[PDB]
Amino acid sequence: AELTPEVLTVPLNSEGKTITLTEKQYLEGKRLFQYACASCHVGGITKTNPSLDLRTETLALATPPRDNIEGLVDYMKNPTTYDGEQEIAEVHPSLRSADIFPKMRNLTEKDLVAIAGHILVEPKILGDKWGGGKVYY
Amino acid sequence: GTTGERPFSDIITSVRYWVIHSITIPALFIAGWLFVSTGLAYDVFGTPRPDSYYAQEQRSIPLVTDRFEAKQQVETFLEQLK
Amino acid sequence: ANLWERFCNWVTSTDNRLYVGWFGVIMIPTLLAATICFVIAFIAAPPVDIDGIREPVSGSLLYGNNIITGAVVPSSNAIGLHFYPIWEAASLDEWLYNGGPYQLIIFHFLLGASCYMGRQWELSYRLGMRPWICVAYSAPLASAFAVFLIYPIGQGSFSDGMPLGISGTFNFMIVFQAEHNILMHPFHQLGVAGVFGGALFCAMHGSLVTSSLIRETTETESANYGYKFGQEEETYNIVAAHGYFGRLIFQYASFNNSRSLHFFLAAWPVVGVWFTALGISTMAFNLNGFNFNHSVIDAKGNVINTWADIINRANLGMEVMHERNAHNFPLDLA
Amino acid sequence: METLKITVYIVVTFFVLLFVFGFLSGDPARNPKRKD
Amino acid sequence: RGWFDILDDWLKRDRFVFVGWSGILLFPCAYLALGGWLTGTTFVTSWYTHGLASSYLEGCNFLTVAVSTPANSMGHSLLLLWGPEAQGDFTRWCQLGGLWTFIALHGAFGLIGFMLRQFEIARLVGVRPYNAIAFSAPIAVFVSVFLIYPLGQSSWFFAPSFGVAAIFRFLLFFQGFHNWTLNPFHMMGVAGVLGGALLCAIHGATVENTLFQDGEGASTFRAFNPTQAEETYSMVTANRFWSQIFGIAFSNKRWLHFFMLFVPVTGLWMSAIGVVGLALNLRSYDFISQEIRAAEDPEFETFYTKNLLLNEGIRAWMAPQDQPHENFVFPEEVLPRGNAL
Amino acid sequence: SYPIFTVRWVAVHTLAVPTIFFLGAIAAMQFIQR
Amino acid sequence: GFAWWAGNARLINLSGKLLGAHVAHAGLIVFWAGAMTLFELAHFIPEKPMYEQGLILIPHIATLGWGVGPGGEVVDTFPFFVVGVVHLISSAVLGFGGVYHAIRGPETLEEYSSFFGYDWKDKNKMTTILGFHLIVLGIGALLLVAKAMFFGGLYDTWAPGGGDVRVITNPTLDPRVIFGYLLKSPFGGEGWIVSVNNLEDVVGGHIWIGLICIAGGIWHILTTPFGWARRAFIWSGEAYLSYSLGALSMMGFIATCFVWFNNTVYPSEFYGPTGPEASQAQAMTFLIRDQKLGANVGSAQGPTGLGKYLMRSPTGEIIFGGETMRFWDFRGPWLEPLRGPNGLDLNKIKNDIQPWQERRAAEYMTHAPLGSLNSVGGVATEINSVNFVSPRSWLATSHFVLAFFFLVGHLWHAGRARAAAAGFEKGIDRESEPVLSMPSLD
Ligand code: CLA
Ligand code: CLA
Ligand code: CLA
Ligand code: CLA
Ligand code: HEC
Ligand SMILES: CC1=C(/C=C/C(C)=C/C=C/C(C)=C/C=C/C=C(C)/C=C/C=C(C)/C=C/C2=C(C)CCCC2(C)C)C(C)(C)CCC1
Ligand SMILES: CC1=C(/C=C/C(C)=C/C=C/C(C)=C/C=C/C=C(C)/C=C/C=C(C)/C=C/C2=C(C)CCCC2(C)C)C(C)(C)CCC1
Ligand SMILES: CC1=C(/C=C/C(C)=C/C=C/C(C)=C/C=C/C=C(C)/C=C/C=C(C)/C=C/C2=C(C)CCCC2(C)C)C(C)(C)CCC1
Ligand SMILES: CCCCCCCCCCCCCCCCCC(=O)O
Ligand code: OEX
Ligand SMILES: [Cl-]
Ligand SMILES: [Cl-]
Repeated sequence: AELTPEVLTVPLNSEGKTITLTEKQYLEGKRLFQYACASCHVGGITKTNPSLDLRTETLALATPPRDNIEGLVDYMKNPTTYDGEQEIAEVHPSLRSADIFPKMRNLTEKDLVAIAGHILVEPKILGDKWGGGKVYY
Repeated sequence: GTTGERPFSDIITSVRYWVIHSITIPALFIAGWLFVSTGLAYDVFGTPRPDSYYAQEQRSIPLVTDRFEAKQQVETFLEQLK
Repeated sequence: ANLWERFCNWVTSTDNRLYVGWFGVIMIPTLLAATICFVIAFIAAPPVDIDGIREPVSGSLLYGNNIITGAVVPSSNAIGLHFYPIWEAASLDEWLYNGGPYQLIIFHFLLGASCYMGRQWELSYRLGMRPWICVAYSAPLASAFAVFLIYPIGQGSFSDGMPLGISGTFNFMIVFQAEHNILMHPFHQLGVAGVFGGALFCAMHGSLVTSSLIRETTETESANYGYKFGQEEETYNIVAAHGYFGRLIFQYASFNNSRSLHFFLAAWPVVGVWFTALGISTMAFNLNGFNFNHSVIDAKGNVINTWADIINRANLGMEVMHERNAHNFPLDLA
Repeated sequence: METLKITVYIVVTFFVLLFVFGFLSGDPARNPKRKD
Repeated sequence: RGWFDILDDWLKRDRFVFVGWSGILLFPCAYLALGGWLTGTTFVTSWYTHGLASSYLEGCNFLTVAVSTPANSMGHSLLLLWGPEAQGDFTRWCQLGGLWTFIALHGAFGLIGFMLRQFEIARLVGVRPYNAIAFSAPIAVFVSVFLIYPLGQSSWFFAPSFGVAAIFRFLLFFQGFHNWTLNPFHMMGVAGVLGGALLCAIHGATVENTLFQDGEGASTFRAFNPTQAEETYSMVTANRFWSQIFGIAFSNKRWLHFFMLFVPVTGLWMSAIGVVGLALNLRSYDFISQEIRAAEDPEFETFYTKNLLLNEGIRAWMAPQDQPHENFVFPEEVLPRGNAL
Repeated sequence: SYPIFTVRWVAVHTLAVPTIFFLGAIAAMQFIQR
Repeated sequence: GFAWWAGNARLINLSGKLLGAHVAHAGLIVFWAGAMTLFELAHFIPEKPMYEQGLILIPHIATLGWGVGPGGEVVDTFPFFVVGVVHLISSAVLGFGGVYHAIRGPETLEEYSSFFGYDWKDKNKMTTILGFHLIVLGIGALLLVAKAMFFGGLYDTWAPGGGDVRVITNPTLDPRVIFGYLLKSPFGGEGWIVSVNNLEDVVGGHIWIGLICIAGGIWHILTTPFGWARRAFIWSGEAYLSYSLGALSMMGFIATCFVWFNNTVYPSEFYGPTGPEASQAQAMTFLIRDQKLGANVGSAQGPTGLGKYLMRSPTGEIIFGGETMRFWDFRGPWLEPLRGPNGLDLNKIKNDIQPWQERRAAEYMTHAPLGSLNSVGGVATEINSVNFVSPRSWLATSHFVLAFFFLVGHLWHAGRARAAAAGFEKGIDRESEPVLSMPSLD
């Protein structure tokens, strides 16, 4: 198998438009995920709140839907709770809160797209493993 | 306590020794290298290349499940990627 | 002829059937205390709440154990690394419930064993010997410090130290493998090499010497009677032994110097065991064995499992089951 | 319990002092060759 | 003085590497077993038998490479290259697990050759054959573990695979499935191996610390001559030392050295027997009296009950991946799990 | 005066020759990328 | 009489070459201090916490006040560069003196100068060299005080407002406090000297030890050992080495425990959370998360009948539940705002947990000091992804190993010194075998 453009093609927005990531993007998003996110989100789970994972199906039910590049980019700038009701920048890394989460300081707009794209691609490769936890290791 | 062979420390301090073996040693290293770099090793031994463990939309292991058709089973798996 | 000099002369006397000495002044009492408490606890102690969850574990023969399953159970997780002598309990009933005997035994035993090592130096000095037998014994002793003290220090609790039991020993090593992947730790690997190799070299040396005993007896008597205690001549023929072994491999892979050979016999197991003691002692601080989990992936990013991943599956089954009522939160951080 | 604690403290101190004073009583000299 | 005696002369000549009649069996088979292992760990996969990468070529390192066992579907096939599974196709032979039987069988015959070599050299040199006798313990372990054990089970698949981590996996299998640590034949083996290591360290240390002063130098090694008739260390001082430290001591150098042979060899023979039992799943798994009480009494808990829950974690969590041919599917809700974890 | 080619010589090259060839192959291997 | 592999034993009575060795070796030590710091700085990235980055020297410097500001934010890296450079340069000076004395200088010193020359058996001269070095060391300890009190202060994790550099103006002089640490039990909730939890006590102890070291340095230059001391010890170079090996061993073990438990002089902002700290932090994290969902964390009975979130310690104190019950002796700046007199105060817990404390607990929980030898972070069953091993695990394990081997070295050389001193380190005299002149045991 290989990392074809189909696997690299992910929704850009709710309206249904899509975008095809380069492999360079995917690899760069993976590295930036490790740098900024994996300490809590290794494998697509959430160590500090296991009830919420990064599986595409969970993100699609989030309010603002997050199963797309735009949703995820926005989340990294102004994260909300799953129902959208409250902003949580104060305890979740985001550009809005890079003062207190300094790893977010050096992140450009295209970095966020890479991070977002990796999150959306990875369950297409690993399936159940991504966000499934130790049961699938 | 010797049996009449030339001492090892005699041999590898010798000029004839190194004159022959500065050729033979790199040449083998290089052969070994090319055995892999050409991809021959994969074909000789049947080892999957990184892109041929699975079909694209597939995550089943191509597991041999028969004793006397095992050889055909593997071939059936190999063609399932071409 | 002064009263204190008389005592000092009895303490260090080389004419006592067992040597006492100054290290022994500490060793005799502390080993007696440990031994007596252990024998009584192994037979009759009631169940001990090892993990502090009010889930008492039966370890003694009288409460339904046999020789293989019995243990003196580690002291309660609720105590941690706090000191729990008898006089800190409201009653002996309380001290028994919380695992006090385990603390008494291991602290006396570690002291007494440490003095055992010193006693070995000490009599070597009084007898005009060379000093380093005690250095060989430091390998086992360091190993006992690891599983009884160092590992409990690093994890925060004597409740995770090795039980004084046969099956408790096994529990310890299973749970160690899931929390530390010790098998994949090179210092455990070296200890296996010290211990397999020590047994190998034990057999080698005993068979090579035994192979080259000089005829001194008839077929109808043990050849052992061909050696007499304190004879000055060697009882085997090391040149015959060297001649066999060097042809079995090749000449320069065999010792012809007895002093080097016996030094090698001493060095190999002692050092592999040092490392394995060091292995336990550093996993006490969670510098764990190699982790190759999902290290091989294919061109798409599928995981390609290796035998390390299979190990991990086993390790998971040990992790999720151990101390099954003791975790409320997702990570077993200690 | 305090009686027991007292006793252990006294027993232990006694043995530790034997040990210290024992080794301060010319221990290097208690060997079979050169005593000094 | 015909051809057999001429060949004998030549096989038995004193050269850097002695050959003998035994060398005809030993040297090919040992070379091939070693060769097969290095070849497979460098170039050969386990994708089609195990679903595993297992060579350097594939990404594995020294700890995770292995020549893995054939697939369970091969049964106990000899998996000859010219046999009916591979049909002379070297490539398919490799992918089917052919190198495992290749190594095991040549290894077996190499061990026979090696032990014959100990017999042959001992006879030519005039010693007694106790080193050959001591080597039976390695042979018994190898045959019991690598050949007898899978022969009682369904296939070679369940034999140990030749690799560092694969063997680690073998140890863990035997805990979860066979409860092998509870086996008194394993326990005597452990006592033999540890007893031998102790004997080794304690005997070397003793000799080195009861040396006679036979030279002026601070390196005491020099002060030995291999031809001297005199014992190089005091058996009498050693005996007094140990009698007074430990209560008993050896007094007979011949018994001492025979004991060093006896202990590790006996220990390994004992464990071989236990493994024979495990070929049949004749395990020391349970204590019936404990299970009867524990079933009736939910407050009864021993280290024995605690380890069986560990064994049960191992079986359910490891079997789908470790036995792919069984197509085990365990949904999350069936996996045994403590709280939180 | 020593012979060149011996039994010893054969045993040595029997092991030495594929060792290096195998070392070459494994060295190339560190540059494979998925 | 020594072999190449015991070759340095040849230097025992060559006081000039032995100076070369000691001084050359000091230069390697200064070199490594220098080079490692420059390496750490070349790799350092300030957006990242130090403990995500493999640093062990930079955190020692930061802890002394240099280069950091409020909360441990790195403000200025130039102090780091300076420390490495100066150490580095200084190692060439030590290297030069070192190889000069070992190769070209006078082989022995005692002919060239009665002052620098020494005989190991000169109990007076040995105590004078010891006394000089004590004084040096006393000066060493005062330099720390001087920094704390006159040249900038020290990093105080406990400073209100997140931690900050703070000048120490009332160092603790009370001997009941200073020497009282020396008398606390090493066991749980006591921790002997590892429990020291404020810079006032740290700085006052160094005043004491500075003076005590100068006093004793002075004492030992003016005295010779009394007769009981003369008869208790072996007087030889190898015996002196063995004494110092014992002490370095003991000291290494102490350091191991220091870096594992102490979050005051090993601030967690820099070194990562302690094991107890991280474990406590997880219980905090899920207490916070669950209370936000509506759980009443004080009345929640867990599966064992013990509280799921909160329980009592054996002496009554309200503490976190689950396995971290073992870790209730932990104290840290993010947690103490919740402690009332009876332990964790349930009304503060319901009302006064701050975002910054939620952040800190999550961060410490997810940076617990568990990791693989190839630096995969987390429990041993975790997948690859996070490249992390806590500085505290690196520093604890390394120094436990060195402490261990230095105890073995102490036994080696102490035993050998005793035997050489008595004349049987080379073996038993065949013609005078002590045992053959004793009666038999039976
Ligand atoms: C920190 C490590 C260390 C140090 C400082 C020393 C120091 C010393 N050793 Mg020991 N030794 C060591 C490790 C060390 N050794 C180890 C590991 C071994 C085992 C292999 C030995 C084995 C050993 C033996 C067998 C002997 C010594 C001897 C000596 C002394 C004399 C050396 C001599 O004449 O050589 C001469 C060597 C040279 C002329 C070669 C060049 C060496 C120079 C110094 C290299 C420096 C390079 C450096 C980059 C220069 C920078 C210069 C700049 C700062 C100006 C010297 C004091 C000898 C002794 O005791 O004499 C009585 C001796 O017999 N040593
Ligand atoms: C503790 C280490 C040490 C010791 C004990 C000695 C001892 C000695 N040296 Mg060596 N030496 C050392 C280090 C050491 N040196 C270093 C580091 C270098 C290179 C810089 C040298 C280079 C050297 C040479 C080139 C020669 C000697 C000579 C001598 C002898 C005569 C000393 C004399 O007359 O000066 C009296 C003392 C002084 C002039 C010192 C002045 C005050 C000093 C410089 C300041 C104090 C330093 C301070 C405490 C710490 C450094 C600061 C740093 C922390 C930033 C004496 C045996 C001579 C010899 O063997 O005779 C042929 C000789 O020719 N030495
Ligand atoms: C001897 C007592 C002593 C103690 C307990 C400490 C303790 C401490 N020091 Mg201080 N320090 C000392 C001496 C001491 N230091 C001296 C002499 C100097 C000058 C060389 C310094 C210079 C210094 C600096 C520059 C810094 C510290 C730092 C620290 C702290 C962290 C380092 C650490 O964990 O070391 C743990 C301590 C030890 C391993 C020493 C234990 C010694 C044992 C208890 C006694 C051994 C006795 C010995 C065997 C001799 C016996 C003689 C015999 C006749 C009986 C820690 C609180 C750091 C700090 O405070 O940061 C703010 C720091 O940056 N210290
Ligand atoms: C490196 C540090 C060092 C070293 C190596 C020495 C070495 C020596 N000192 Mg000096 N000393 C030092 C520092 C040092 N001193 C300092 C700083 C002072 C000032 C207080 C002194 C004050 C001093 C005096 C006043 C005397 C010595 C004496 C001696 C000699 C005998 C030592 C002895 O018997 O110890 C062995 C120690 C004992 C037998 C008893 C020690 C009891 C301790 C407190 C028990 C603690 C044990 C416990 C496990 C450790 C944990 C810590 C504990 C306190 C809680 C010896 C040459 C004696 C001598 O001959 O002087 C001429 C003497 O009378 N020293
Ligand atoms: C690195 C920049 C990242 C990225 C891209 C994300 N995270 Fe986190 N995460 C954490 C917690 C506690 C939650 C739940 C918050 C809540 O709802 O209360 C989250 C949630 C997310 C989501 C949404 C998941 C969903 O199903 O909607 C996403 C897309 C996300 N995160 C991305 C905890 C942490 C961390 C602990 C300190 C850190 C670090 C990160 N997250 C980092 C990142
Ligand atoms: C199988 C087979 C066969 C055979 C084969 C063979 C015979 C092979 C061989 C091969 C070989 C023969 C190989 C080898 C290789 C080797 C190697 C690969 C090695 C390596 C090593 C190393 C790596 C080392 C290193 C080191 C270290 C690491 C440390 C210490 C030091 C040293 C240096 C040692 C045939 C043909 C019959 C056919 C069928 C099949
Ligand atoms: C004796 C001896 C020995 C040893 C020796 C020694 C150990 C030495 C030392 C030495 C040393 C110890 C050295 C040092 C050196 C150093 C140097 C020489 C440095 C320099 C520096 C520089 C040049 C700098 C620069 C810089 C800067 C300034 C900035 C930053 C960057 C840089 C880094 C570039 C031996 C064993 C071998 C042998 C025998 C004898
Ligand atoms: C700084 C500081 C501090 C303080 C400290 C101190 C003040 C110290 C002290 C310490 C000390 C003060 C110590 C001591 C020690 C001692 C010892 C270590 C001892 C030794 C001993 C011995 C070794 C002995 C021996 C012997 C015997 C017993 C018998 C006879 C013989 C002999 C001699 C061998 C604190 C913590 C607050 C905080 C932080 C900082
Ligand atoms: C004493 C025992 C020696 C036997 C060694 C085995 C001989 C070497 C075997 C070489 C076999 C290659 C033949 C494979 C091709 C067979 C084609 C087919 O299946 O019909
Ligand atoms: O105690 Mn015995 O065990 Ca070492 O982790 Mn946590 O804690 Mn419990 O859990 Mn897994
Ligand atoms: Cl358990
Ligand atoms: Cl928990």
